[PDB]
Amino acid sequence: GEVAQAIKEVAKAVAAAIKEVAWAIKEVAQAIKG
Amino acid sequence: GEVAQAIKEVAKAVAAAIKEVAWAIKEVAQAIKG
Amino acid sequence: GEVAQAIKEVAKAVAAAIKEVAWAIKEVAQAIKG
Amino acid sequence: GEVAQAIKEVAKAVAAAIKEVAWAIKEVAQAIKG
Amino acid sequence: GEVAQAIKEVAKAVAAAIKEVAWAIKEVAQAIKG
Amino acid sequence: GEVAQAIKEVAKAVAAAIKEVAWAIKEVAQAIKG
Amino acid sequence: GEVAQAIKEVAKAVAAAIKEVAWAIKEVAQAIKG
Ligand code: NA
Ligand code: NA
Repeated sequence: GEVAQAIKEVAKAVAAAIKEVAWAIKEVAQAIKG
Repeated sequence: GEVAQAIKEVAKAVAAAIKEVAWAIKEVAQAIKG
Repeated sequence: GEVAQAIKEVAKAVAAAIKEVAWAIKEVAQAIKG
Repeated sequence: GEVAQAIKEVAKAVAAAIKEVAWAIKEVAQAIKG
Repeated sequence: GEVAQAIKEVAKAVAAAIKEVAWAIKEVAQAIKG
Repeated sequence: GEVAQAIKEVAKAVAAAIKEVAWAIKEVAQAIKG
Repeated sequence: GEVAQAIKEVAKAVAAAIKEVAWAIKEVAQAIKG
């Protein structure tokens, strides 16, 4: 159904974007270590 | 449907904004490295 | 409809607030760089 | 309606909290500048 | 209604947790200043 | 009801995860202080 | 039901992603400490 599919898109898109934030923060850690 | 379309808008808008956060954090990493 | 409109308000308000976070992080990068 | 009002409360409360995060990050930038 | 009440709980719990993030970031600002 | 229960699970899981972020940021503050 | 299951997926995916952010921030704390 369209509502369920839209909610699954929230899960997918928002989780993926938040994982991009996590990766950027790992890049901060790497810069500090360097 | 309007509810499904609104939920898709949450996915799109919130994910895009979170990506902006990731990019800004990458700028912090670059600032430290430099 | 009121439910769809409320969900659109979540998209708008939450995305805008997250963009403010991104901008503040840009300010951190600028501070580090001098 | 109660569901629409509850969703509006999500928009208001979560956006306001995220703005507090943005402001705290601005304070970090000003600390670094000092 | 149970759905409206659950949505209100999202607003309450998620906003409160995000405020804790803001407070922690203020601690980082204070640590830098010290 | 299953929808209300699922929404309550969003409140619980997401708030708890955000609290982990707050703690991690307190650890950054401690690292800077030390 | 499909809507309830989709909402549970939001809880799971978004919480997991936010935990990844917490772990990345811990890496920053460790980098500062080192
Ligand atoms: Na980068
Ligand atoms: Na990650």
